[PDB]
Amino acid sequence: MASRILLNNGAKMPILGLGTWKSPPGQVTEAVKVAIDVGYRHIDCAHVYQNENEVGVAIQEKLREQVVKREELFIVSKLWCTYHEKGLVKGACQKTLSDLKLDYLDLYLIHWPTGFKPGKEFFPLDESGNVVPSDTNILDTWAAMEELVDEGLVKAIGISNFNHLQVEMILNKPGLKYKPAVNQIECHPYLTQEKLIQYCQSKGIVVTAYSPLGSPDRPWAKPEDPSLLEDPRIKAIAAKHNKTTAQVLIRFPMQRNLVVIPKSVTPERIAENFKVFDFELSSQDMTTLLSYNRNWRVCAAASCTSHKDYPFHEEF
Ligand SMILES: NC(=O)c1ccc[n+]([C@@H]2O[C@H](COP(=O)([O-])OP(=O)(O)OC[C@H]3O[C@@H](n4cnc5c(N)ncnc54)[C@H](OP(=O)(O)O)[C@@H]3O)[C@@H](O)[C@H]2O)c1
Ligand SMILES: O=C(O)COc1cc(F)ccc1C(=O)NCc1cccc(C(=O)O)c1
Repeated sequence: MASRILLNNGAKMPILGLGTWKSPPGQVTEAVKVAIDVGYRHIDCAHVYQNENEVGVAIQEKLREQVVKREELFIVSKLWCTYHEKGLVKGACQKTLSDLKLDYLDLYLIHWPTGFKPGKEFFPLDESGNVVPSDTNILDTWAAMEELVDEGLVKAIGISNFNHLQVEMILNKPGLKYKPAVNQIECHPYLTQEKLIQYCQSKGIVVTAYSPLGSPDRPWAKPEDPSLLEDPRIKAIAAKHNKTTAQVLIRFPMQRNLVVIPKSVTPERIAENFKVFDFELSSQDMTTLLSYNRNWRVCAAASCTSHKDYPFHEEF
């Protein structure tokens, strides 16, 4: 397994990256430093995660130490929902660049297709708890993303949490200048995403799998919820390969030609999770893992279920 996948902008993207959602600000600097020391070259970030300054401290210190050159890193961030307006996209990108202490991003994603009213709140609500939408459509937001490429702020642009009809809308955009390079979506054995993955791959869009371990630290987890890391069937595949359950869960998307971004702040697990380039799952293992699909989706917001661009009413 090669370590990088070729994107439709001509750049190569490391297939394994470090996730940073929920990584506490007092722990994420050391997590990213350790990650870079043990071989990670791709970090997944977002303004909404509220920890980009601290991620940036780690990146800048490893660049200063000459542990890694900037060209060897692949740094990803995402445009939050309250910045979908034409006049706000550049400043949102610039704030992320400032915080990460970078002069460009390797990839910048529209975080969700649902735009919200701009303001200080990340989820502006009406009095009944519905999110307050923006009227800016995804195509105009895409044009604003294209400008960032042409201004040198980002090397590649993409999307996240877009359903196949929303991907198609961009691909069919009048005057489209740059195709999305990536669609970053939730993907794991309980939400295997075959239909959306095949659609994106057929169009040359690389898929990144988020929450590959099932996001057991998500704030809305319940004690009774399904658990990938504790599923005895997955544990059995791991034992047969002399690997951990997490290592199987990371290798699985890699063998589907996906990028994968497991999150950890635990130094031992950060190192463990990278040790996935020296074993193979068989075709039978892969099909068996795919068979565990239950359409169990962990990442969505109830406040958004009436937004016109809510992505998960469609089958895929
Ligand atoms: N685009 C989007 O809308 C979106 C949405 C969700 C996620 N994402 C991205 O995807 C990343 C990954 O998803 P996620 O954070 O939801 O969850 P995840 O990576 O599926 O799971 C993270 C959890 O697994 C634990 N863990 C990690 N390695 C482990 C191991 N070897 N053994 C046991 N437990 C282990 C972590 O614990 P410790 O940290 O305590 O070690 C943490 O509690 C995010 O951080 C974010 O960068 C993007
Ligand atoms: O979004 C991620 O990357 C990880 O989840 C979060 C992270 C945060 F820091 C703060 C909130 C979330 C969150 O609620 N996401 C779900 C979400 C967000 C926006 C729109 C929709 C929708 O359903 O339209 C769904």
